[PDB]
Amino acid sequence: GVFNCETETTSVIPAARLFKAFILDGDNLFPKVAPQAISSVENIEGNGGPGTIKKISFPEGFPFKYVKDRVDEVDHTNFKYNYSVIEGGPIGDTLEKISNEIKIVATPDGGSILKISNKYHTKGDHEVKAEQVKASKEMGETLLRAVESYLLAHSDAYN
Amino acid sequence: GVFNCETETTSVIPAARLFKAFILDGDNLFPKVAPQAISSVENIEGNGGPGTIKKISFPEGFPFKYVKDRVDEVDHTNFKYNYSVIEGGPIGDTLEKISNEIKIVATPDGGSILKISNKYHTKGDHEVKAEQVKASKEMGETLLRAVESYLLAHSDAYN
Repeated sequence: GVFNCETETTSVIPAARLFKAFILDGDNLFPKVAPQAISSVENIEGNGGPGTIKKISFPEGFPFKYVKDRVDEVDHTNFKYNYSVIEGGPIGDTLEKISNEIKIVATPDGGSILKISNKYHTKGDHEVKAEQVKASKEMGETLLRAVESYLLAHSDAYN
Repeated sequence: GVFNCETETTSVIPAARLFKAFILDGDNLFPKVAPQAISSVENIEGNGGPGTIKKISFPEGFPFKYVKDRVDEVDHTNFKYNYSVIEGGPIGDTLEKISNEIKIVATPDGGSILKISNKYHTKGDHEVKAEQVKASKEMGETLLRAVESYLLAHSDAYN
């Protein structure tokens, strides 16, 4: 089966700056601002460009040890990041892939919204494990607020 | 905000027949085959086509007493049914409307798949209540299963 979840999350950070921090410098910023949630991010294969395989490791005690993501597209004009979750994390049993899109959209007040899509490919009639979707929502919200807080404390970062 | 959920549900019933029974005659069938889920369905306006407002009443002890749904489109050839939840049920507090799109498609084995999209309009930063998503999905499954069982017991119905 295929299950698709599209969400919107508000940020007080301007879209261009948040895109630079959260997407373009995520590999460096995530372990820095949320070290208790992200142990490391490393390139397994490639540069950061389309096709690149990246391994994200999590601290001991978390439900998963690591995940491997494949970078699919990075659109700097439209602040859009497409990637696939292809190994580790929730991949296994009846889940083969998660195809993700993150689009950071400016709002009239000068902040932004993260428009996020998660497309799950499950085996046949099986449904997405609801508590993985929930945990995924929580991990992403934690990273976002940690990035926000860092940016608000460091006005010179990602100008 | 806007939240969108897209699911796929397998049915053993051929697409044309499932559309006839589950969509086109649901008002009649649901209270008869699933009285534990649906108490009644009544047209407040129209007779089932676009613009029709229907009141769906639930059994005693359900979280909600009723919902009002507006029929948006009904495609008899492509087996599409679009409708919106506009009053009662989860509508209130931070949720204004749920816009639903159902598409029934044939599968090679002679059965069908229901492709279902639910778009929630929430107030500002507020999230869609996860328990409403579970409840909506569980309701759909229950009704589909009741209609399936009825159709398999009555081979002359909607054929």
